[PDB]
Amino acid sequence: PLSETKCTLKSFTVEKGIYQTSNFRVQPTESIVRFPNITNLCPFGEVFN
Amino acid sequence: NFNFNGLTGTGVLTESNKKFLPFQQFGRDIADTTDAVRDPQTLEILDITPCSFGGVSVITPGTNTSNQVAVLYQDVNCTEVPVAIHADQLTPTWRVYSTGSNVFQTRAGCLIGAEHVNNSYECDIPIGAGICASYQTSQSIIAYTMSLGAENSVAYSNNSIAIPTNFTISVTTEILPVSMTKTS
Amino acid sequence: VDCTMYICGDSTECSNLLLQYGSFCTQLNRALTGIAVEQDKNTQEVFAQVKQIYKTPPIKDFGGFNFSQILPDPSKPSKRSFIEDLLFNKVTLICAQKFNGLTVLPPLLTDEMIAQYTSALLAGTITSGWTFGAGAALQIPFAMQMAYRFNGIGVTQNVLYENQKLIANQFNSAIGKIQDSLSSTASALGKLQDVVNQNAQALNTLVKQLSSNFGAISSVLNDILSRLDPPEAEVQIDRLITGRLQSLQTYVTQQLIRAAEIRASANLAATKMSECVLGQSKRVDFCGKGYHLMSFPQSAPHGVVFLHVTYVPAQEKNFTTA
Amino acid sequence: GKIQDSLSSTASALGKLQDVVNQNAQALNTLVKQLSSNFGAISSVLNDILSRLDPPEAEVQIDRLITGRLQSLQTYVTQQLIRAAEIRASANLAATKMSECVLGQSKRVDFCGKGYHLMSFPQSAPHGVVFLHVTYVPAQEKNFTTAPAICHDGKAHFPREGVFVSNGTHWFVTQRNFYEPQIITTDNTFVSGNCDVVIGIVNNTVYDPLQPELDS
Ligand SMILES: *[C@@H]1O[C@H](CO)[C@@H](O[C@@H]2O[C@H](CO)[C@@H](O[C@@H]3O[C@H](CO)[C@@H](O)[C@H](O)[C@@H]3O)[C@H](O)[C@H]2NC(C)=O)[C@H](O)[C@H]1NC(C)=O
Ligand SMILES: *[C@@H]1O[C@H](CO)[C@@H](O[C@@H]2O[C@H](CO)[C@@H](O[C@@H]3O[C@H](CO)[C@@H](O)[C@H](O)[C@@H]3O)[C@H](O)[C@H]2NC(C)=O)[C@H](O)[C@H]1NC(C)=O
Ligand SMILES: *[C@@H]1O[C@H](CO)[C@@H](O[C@@H]2O[C@H](CO)[C@@H](O)[C@H](O)[C@H]2NC(C)=O)[C@H](O)[C@H]1NC(C)=O
Ligand SMILES: *[C@@H]1O[C@H](CO)[C@@H](O[C@@H]2O[C@H](CO)[C@@H](O)[C@H](O)[C@H]2NC(C)=O)[C@H](O)[C@H]1NC(C)=O
Ligand SMILES: *[C@@H]1O[C@H](CO)[C@@H](O)[C@H](O)[C@H]1NC(C)=O
Repeated sequence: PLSETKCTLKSFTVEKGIYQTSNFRVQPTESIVRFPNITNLCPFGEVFN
Repeated sequence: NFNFNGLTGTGVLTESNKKFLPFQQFGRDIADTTDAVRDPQTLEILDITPCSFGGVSVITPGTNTSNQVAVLYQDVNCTEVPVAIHADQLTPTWRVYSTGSNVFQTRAGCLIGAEHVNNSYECDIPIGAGICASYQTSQSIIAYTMSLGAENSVAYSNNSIAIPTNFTISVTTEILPVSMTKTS
Repeated sequence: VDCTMYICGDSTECSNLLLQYGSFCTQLNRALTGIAVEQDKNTQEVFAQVKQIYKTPPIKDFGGFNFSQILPDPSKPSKRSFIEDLLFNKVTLICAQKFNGLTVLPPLLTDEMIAQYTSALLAGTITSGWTFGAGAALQIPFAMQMAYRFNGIGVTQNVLYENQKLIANQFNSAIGKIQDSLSSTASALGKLQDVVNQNAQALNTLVKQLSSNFGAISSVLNDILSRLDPPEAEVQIDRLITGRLQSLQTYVTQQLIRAAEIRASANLAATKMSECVLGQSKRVDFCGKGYHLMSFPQSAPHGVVFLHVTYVPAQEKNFTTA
Repeated sequence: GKIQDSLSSTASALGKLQDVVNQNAQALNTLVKQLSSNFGAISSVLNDILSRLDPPEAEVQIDRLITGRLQSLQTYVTQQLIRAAEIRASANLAATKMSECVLGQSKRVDFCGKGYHLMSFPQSAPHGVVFLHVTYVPAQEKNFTTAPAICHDGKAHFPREGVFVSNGTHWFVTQRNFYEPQIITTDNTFVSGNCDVVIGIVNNTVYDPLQPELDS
């Protein structure tokens, strides 16, 4: 983190204080897709076969 | 990443106590942003919130004085800090600052690398929520609640006064900008 | 405001496109951080004018004067005075807006610390008068402090001692009347409520601007990324980025103007505290209407309240003079 | 001497003025950096667009670059205007301080420095001014017993200018800001009615300066 602060300040020396270096977010652990349940034996499958 | 009948979004799904109407499907707030969702496969309502989000601040004294620094994660409980930055950085350094014995929680957020103490001193490096960190003690970074001042109970009475005996001619420097470079 | 998140929202393609625009987000973040530091400095200057945390004596023997309405109440959980509690209750969305990259809540000084500062200022003004505002605090009876102030406004101190009970009763009645007016009247705190409403409206408008297509096919990056192939999704995302960036620049400029106005107001409040609260001001109509005597600071959500006390002629009799 | 030494040793004493300068400088730097931004264009150098791309598309490329540069310049100018308004407010405050402190004595508390202001000495600095506010400040305080008034001849007495303080035994009248006890006499006190209306009044003798002359 000290090097990140140096980067944000673009200097090799940092004075006493608090500096906001960057941001952080918890990335999506997994992808979930949910759609309405499927009706029982629609005519689409009846047409085929 | 959740998709509900095309409602693409990212967030943490949680059980919701809201009583959606039978026809109602999605929820919203005053800002016009989704805050709840109904499972299309079951009559259940789940809330939606940002995963963790937050800025990262480095509290450090003068580099010529010390190198160790404290890390503050804004508005996030410390339990999520290890996963907050994915803990995928270089094995020393950052990994130490992502979790350790000296971990503190405050309204500002989660502070790591600073040892919380009961003693109160003048605010050296402000953090927030009436909490500041100072490098003074081996020397280590500590976090405390800034003291507004030193208690001074004036000996007030209805028949007593206080008069000065001698005085001091103090001189104080007040610096005020008067102009700036005349850029064209 | 997380500029990159607000404009893009975890969209890598949008982030890459915005990287070609320079560092606009950097300047926006710097301006917002400067505004936050400015607010913190304003609060410190207004409320950190007391060197030490003075405490009132256990017994309120002030020659009949009553300060219960303005002094802290130990019974309540928060050590806030009755007037301070009323001001806090009267002033009342923001917490439900921290979803699109907004972090607002954390202040440098909590309400408790501001209340402690106001209590210390009140204790110094009561027990010590204006002496604590210019050096070591010197104790003095409140009756003698009122006598000094009466002499300062050009009225012989004998009047106070001749009518000390009447003056104390009038002061208590005025304190009660102002408390009742603040409680009953909801427009008494119009300035602070208006500032809060303006800030909330600006934030709500900034959040809602994400739903504007700005000439694009859609206002959600996922739809453009999926439906449209990269060759045209690039230009669509560029248009959306331009619109969102323009909205954010306008919001930040408005925030800077409002911050400048708030800094001017805070400087005025600090000047009043230095002159009206920590001393006696000869300026006319500065520390209230009438011949100013003293002032009482009270904290309110993102603001201060001064209970300016003023001697005012009531009954005038006409005489011949030479 | 102490303020001179503090200014010499303390590098952050001028941090205000320098910061202003730095701010402006930073802005200028930012503006220059804005010249190296594509803003969605193929390149950030007008020559590259003019040469590589034919006029039909070079026109739109240059238009995009112009829009980006103009937006950056307008943002910089707005920031400069806001900073100039802030500097005007600061300069007005400095002029008021010069008028009320250097050219006269200000009764405003904490305006011409901390303490009872006496005078201020102006000093120049790069794009800024410094005021050496001189202030009288109490140093050592002694606590005594005081009464609002004195009833010598059955009549309340109040100081002409000062306050009645008293150590263990004797009673004296002294100025508020300095301990200069004086013998209580009619010269520095005035009467107003009887002494049964004032609360806290105390018995004491007000020496008459005419008595030694009356005896002769
Ligand atoms: C009231 O406060 C003032 C402010 O300091 C006092 O003046 C200072 O008093 C001290 C103590 O007497 C002096 O120190 C002496 O200095 C001489 C010469 O260096 C030295 O030989 C002695 O041994 C002693 O250290 C000091 O010079 C004097 N002035 C300053 C500027 O500090 C004053 O005495 C106090 N009392 C009264 C009644 O005013
Ligand atoms: C300040 O001095 C005056 C007189 O110079 C004091 O007033 C006197 O106080 C004495 C003490 O009681 C009175 O004596 C007796 O008082 C009782 C009760 O009031 C009364 O019934 C007796 O007949 C007798 O008067 C005296 O009358 C009264 N007045 C004088 C002497 O003219 C006063 O008390 C002194 N202030 C304080 C705080 O003591
Ligand atoms: C949508 O269809 C699914 C099909 O499985 C339903 O699942 C049922 O889940 C409950 C538990 O809550 C079980 O007791 C049932 O046996 C399941 N049904 C079947 C056919 O297995 C689901 O309930 C349906 N949801 C809606 C809202 O209709
Ligand atoms: C200031 O406070 C003292 C302490 O309470 C007061 O002293 C009282 O004075 C009344 C007046 O007659 C007496 O009856 C009481 O017996 C006193 N009490 C004590 C403990 O001494 C005083 O009256 C107050 N007013 C002043 C000093 O003007
Ligand atoms: C989450 O944060 C809240 C307050 O910020 C805290 O009370 C809670 O214990 C935290 N939970 C976890 C799992 O970290």
